[PDB]
Amino acid sequence: EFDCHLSDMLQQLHSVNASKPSERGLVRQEEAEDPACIPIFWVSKWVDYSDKYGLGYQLCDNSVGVLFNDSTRLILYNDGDSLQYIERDGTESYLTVSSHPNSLMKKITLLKYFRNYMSEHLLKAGANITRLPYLRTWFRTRSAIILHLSNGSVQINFFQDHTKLILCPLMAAVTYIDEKRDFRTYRLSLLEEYGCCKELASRLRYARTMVDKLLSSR
Ligand SMILES: O=C(O)[C@@H]1C[C@@H](O)N(c2ccc(F)cc2F)C1
Repeated sequence: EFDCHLSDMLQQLHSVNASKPSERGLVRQEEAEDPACIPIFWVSKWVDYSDKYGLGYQLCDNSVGVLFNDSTRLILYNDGDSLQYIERDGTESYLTVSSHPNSLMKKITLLKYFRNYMSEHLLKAGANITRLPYLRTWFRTRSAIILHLSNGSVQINFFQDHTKLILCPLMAAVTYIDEKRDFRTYRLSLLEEYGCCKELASRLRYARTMVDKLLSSR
């Protein structure tokens, strides 16, 4: 089953949640940190225009992408000129804006509209910290937006309090961005051992459920 690491992520989340890390008593959350699992990629900005066009987003490396409603993806690298186009069937090709390709004129123009909106009206998430993936799929609930990247990472942005989770199954790690914009990366195995606060635990339970929904909609 090639489900872009979701089954692994779900396994990792079941085990930690099953351990009931908020009940430990003697809780030592700091001992579960591991800055060697700090993620390289996450979504720093997003704009949902899914009624008409698609979902536009910026990655922390300043590349921008769009997942169109026709289920193709266009990625503009941070050089502002190199494009990666992912067709319906997963087939990838590379081009440049400057070659002014008839084929992708409309989709490039849209990506540029998204790009400019984000630069003028949105703030960069994770800004206070230092292969290029595309957005595989996303959905939103009343409480959050869930973004699944092609590298297996799942990001969950909670609207309410602006907290964010970035789950990386390759490292069996989770990064938590709290309301104060503080940024902490944990090994899930070590959260099972040392435990955590009710807040992070609750969001990890929520994450399991969101990963289930992603797996249920392939
Ligand atoms: O006709 C136009 O110029 C397009 C249509 C509008 O939805 N566009 C748009 C789409 C997404 C944005 F973030 C900003 C925009 F201006 C521009």
